[PDB]
Amino acid sequence: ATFEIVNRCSYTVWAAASKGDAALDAGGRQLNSGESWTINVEPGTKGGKIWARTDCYFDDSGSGICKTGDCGGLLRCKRFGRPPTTLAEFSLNQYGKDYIDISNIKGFNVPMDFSPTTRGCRGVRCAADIVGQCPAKLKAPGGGCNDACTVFQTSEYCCTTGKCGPTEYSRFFKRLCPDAFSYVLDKPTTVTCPGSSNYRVTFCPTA
Repeated sequence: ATFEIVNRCSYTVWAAASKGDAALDAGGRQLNSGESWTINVEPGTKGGKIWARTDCYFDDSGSGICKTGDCGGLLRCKRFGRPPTTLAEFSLNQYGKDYIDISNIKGFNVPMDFSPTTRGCRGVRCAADIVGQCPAKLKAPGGGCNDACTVFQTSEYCCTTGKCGPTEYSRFFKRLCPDAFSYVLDKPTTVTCPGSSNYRVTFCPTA
């Protein structure tokens, strides 16, 4: 499957692509404003994620740090990123279909559109100014808007035993972005696409 990762933000981002225990394609790359990065994701990939990382510094060896979404100090992510990270999530060729969603369960750093580039389904978007509207207790000093699980580490926000409901914090993400997961047991906003579709993840789709 091909994914084009496009940075429409006015600021540089460091895109990342991982399935948690491995990089997807090269795993990460600097994307200046306007740049596009084309990756290949193996069919049948379950639990893949693409995200942006902000305000990074990497040396010639690909070692460094990001203010948001850092993946163990590496340019080329093998693991998932540190919240806050708006997430484009996907599981491909699952019983003949692809499943895509955007999630705020690990917080929000950059607005995103995640859409198919082939036919048969629709895209999803979370492009509201969540960082500007972020509740004071969730604001991440390094930048972005943390989710409540990251901040408070409670069973209610983290949804531990799969025993939770919506919260004042999850409702904030849901009000600003109804089409993105706001907590673990949120009514799914997953889109079912034809198996083996191609997609585009656009950071800052509205500017």
